[PDB]
Order: sequence, then C-alpha cells, then structure tokens
Amino acid sequence: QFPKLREWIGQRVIKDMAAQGYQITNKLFESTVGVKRTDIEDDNLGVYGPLMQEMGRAAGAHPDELVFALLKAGNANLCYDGQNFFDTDHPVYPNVDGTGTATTVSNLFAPAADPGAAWYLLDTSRSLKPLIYQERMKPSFTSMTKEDDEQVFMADEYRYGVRSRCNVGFGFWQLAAMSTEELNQVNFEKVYDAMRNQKADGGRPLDIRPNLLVVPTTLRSKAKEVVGVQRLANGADNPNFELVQVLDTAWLN
Amino acid sequence: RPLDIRPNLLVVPTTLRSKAKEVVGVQRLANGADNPNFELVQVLDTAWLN
Amino acid sequence: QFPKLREWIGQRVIKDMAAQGYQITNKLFESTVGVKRTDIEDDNLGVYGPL
Amino acid sequence: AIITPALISALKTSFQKHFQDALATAPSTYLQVATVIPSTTASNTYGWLG
Repeated sequence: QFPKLREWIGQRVIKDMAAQGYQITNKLFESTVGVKRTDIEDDNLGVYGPLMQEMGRAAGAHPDELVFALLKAGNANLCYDGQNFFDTDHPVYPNVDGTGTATTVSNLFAPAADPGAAWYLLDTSRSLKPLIYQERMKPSFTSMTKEDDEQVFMADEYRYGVRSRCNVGFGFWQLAAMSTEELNQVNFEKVYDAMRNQKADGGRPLDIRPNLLVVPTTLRSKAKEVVGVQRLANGADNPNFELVQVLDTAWLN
Repeated sequence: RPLDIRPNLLVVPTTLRSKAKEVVGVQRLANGADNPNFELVQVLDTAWLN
Repeated sequence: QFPKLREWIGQRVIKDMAAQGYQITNKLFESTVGVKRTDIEDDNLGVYGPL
Repeated sequence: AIITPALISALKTSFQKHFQDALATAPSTYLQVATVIPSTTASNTYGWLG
C-alpha cells in the first residue's frame, strides 16, 4: 500500500513499498487396489465389481478431504507472512495480532468464520491435473502375468491445498458457542468484531465482512442458536440473527 | 469418509406423545422464544410401544 | 469403499478392499382357537360368525 | 534429466496475480457527517447573524 498522508514539514521522507510473495508446489497422489483374476471371474453374485464406481467417487471426494484437512491443520501450517495460518502472533509493522483464541480449560471443537465475499476465498485448492484411471484386464499386461493376476485399479492426481490471507480468517475459538449468554453471543460477536477491527500494513482498516460460519456436526446446534433463531430466551430479539450463514461439514474433527 | 445421515422420524409410544410433540411441534418455548427444533423431525405415535 | 488417496513416494502401495455379509432365517408362527360344535351350530342369534 | 537446481527447479513455476487486490479498505463515510466547503485562500472566516 502507498504510504499514508503526512503533514508537510521541512523536506519529505521518501518511503518504500513492500512486495509480498507466496510459493507452493504441487504434490502427487494415488490410490491403488489389487485383486485376482480367479476372484472376479468366479464372482457369480456380482457384488465384487463396483470397484470402478467406488474408485471414481473416491477420486471425486479427494478434494474435500484435502481442503478440510488443511482447514483442520491451519493452526500448524504457515501462511505467507511466516506464522501459522491461525496464530496469536501475526505481525504488523510494529504490532502483533492474533487470530486464534483458546481457554486452556475447555477447548474441544473449533468453529470457523470465513469472509468469502472477497475475490480470493480461504484455503484455496489448485488443480494441475484432472482424474485419470487405468486397468489390467487384458492377457498381455505385465501384472496380468506377474502372478495369478494383479488386476490393479489406481488413480493419478496432481493436487495440493493452498491458503490465503491469514488475517481475513478467524477459525479457532474453542471456548464455547452456546449458553444462556456469554457463549451464545460473546465469543461469536467477539470473533466478528475482532475481524472487523483488523488493521492493515500502513494503518488502514481491512474492511472484513464475515459471512460464513463453518462448524463440525457437533457444534451445529450452538451455531444455529447463535444464528438462525429470531426470538430470544427472554422473548427479545437475537441481535446476531441472520448475521452470517452457517454451514455444517463432517470433514473436520 | 463422513456418512450422510438425515434423521427425519421420531418414534415414541402414546405416553411420550405429549413430550415428543412439545419437543417438536411447539413454536414458542417459554416467553415467546423460537423453538430451534420445530419442523425438523416428524413424530410417529403408535400404541405398539411399551 | 475404495481406499483414500496417498502421496506418491517411490512405489504404488497395493491396497485391499472388503465386503460385508448379513443373514437371517425365517420363522413360523401360529394362532389357534378351539370351539364346540354344539355351541356354535346351535347359535341362532348370530353372536358367533365374526370368528 | 540431470540439471542444476538453480535453473529448472527455479523456472518451473507459473506466476499468477490472484492474490492481487484480494482484500479492500473501509468505504468512504465522511460524507454522512460532513459537508464539503471549497476554499480559495489560506483560511476561511465564517459569520452569521443572530
């Protein structure tokens, strides 16, 4: 960002910019299953050859596993700045900022708040190669003649999970998400306001607009009372009703 | 991999019918609040239970 | 289900799949009622007959 | 096959600019709390009648 405006006194202080870079390399993946000729050719029941479609759906489901495992491990993997994606010591010019809250008493499951409105989303994924498959169902195969048979069915995929700004995301607050009060409202509005109160390199607000709340299946009820209930226990409004849309996923924890 | 399970039916005997309908079937809980468990599971009342 | 994807390090790791089986046998039931010939064959009001 | 890891291992990359302008800045708001009065000299003196 361009340096902030300054009051003209004496000469000028010629400043410098700050270019940033992120590097990430593709990885190779494969799942392979081997069977025998006698097994399949003696399978008169026909409940042994859905291998093709099972393998196809495994390949289709791989990206979900990759992305959500990365989301789980965000507290361990590093973002561009140099710290963990979810860390308490994200650096600003002289300042230190934290995007992960704990309790050291009750930390079981972590909800996640993701402002996906921006052009670049969170925990992005890169697709270098689509899926490709192969079989061993002809006599001339080396595997077909290596033993009785090795009728392998495998997958080939080049992928790796990616991430983005580790300040636009706040995805670790394992304190609590639901109670009569102070867990239903405090720890959620806390994340919302902390994300809306971020400061950029230079001294300008980030303009964060949290819109997605991601929780495991176990915290969905807490998330739904936090957002999705119009009235309140005492008959009043829920000030956070319809504040952010919640999504329930079973690929985390 | 996760299993997709979508509960849609709650089976209770006659004696628990009132409790089941109160849990799911009432829109206002105590002070006009909203029931989070309204119209998510359909209750089945059968006398062939306990 | 098919095994999950694995990072490529050296050689393909040939995996195994599994199948499951369940079985149950039928059972035979009955309900029996005994009535007296003279009791029902003399029934003139039709009390018996919905049997 | 064999090659120095400072030429191929360095040039086997594709630069992309997705990260550019990913985030934004707080929108302008001073209009809702202030009027714009242009000035043509060092200072502006204001005067109104009682």
